[PDB]
Amino acid sequence: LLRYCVQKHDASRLHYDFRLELDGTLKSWAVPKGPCLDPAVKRLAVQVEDHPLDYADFEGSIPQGHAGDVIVWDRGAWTPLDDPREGLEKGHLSFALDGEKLSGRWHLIRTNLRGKQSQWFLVKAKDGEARSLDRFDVLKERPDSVLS
Ligand SMILES: [Mn+2]
Ligand SMILES: [Y+3]
Ligand SMILES: [Y+3]
Repeated sequence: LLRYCVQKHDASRLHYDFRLELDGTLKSWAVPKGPCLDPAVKRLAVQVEDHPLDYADFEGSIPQGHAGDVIVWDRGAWTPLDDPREGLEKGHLSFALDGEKLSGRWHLIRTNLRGKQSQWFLVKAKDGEARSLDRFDVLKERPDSVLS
């Protein structure tokens, strides 16, 4: 019921935008190296600006001098296993994803370091959907848009 989406943003530096609907907006993290199904791998996820729910369906171009083009790399629904509001606040989200590419449980983990609160890490939870990185790299295996 709660919408999630991952956008592949080919800007100056390639990266993935990981979005989770909550309270009528999309909580968004910029994940430079993209999500990983390997529970042993920790991917940087820099918290960024909230985006409107309809942006989840956006494919196109962020104008030059402002930044490349964007596709919806994955989409579906997400479910928090623990209170999401208190989760973002305390700096830890335990949640499940139900989409095209990413599925199973995940963790968003924020650093405790003062002056670095935008620094999180996206880690795959050990479950049936977990896949070793050297056997299955979801970025390589499923590289294209789910809308076009
Ligand atoms: Mn971006
Ligand atoms: Y509180
Ligand atoms: Y399918």
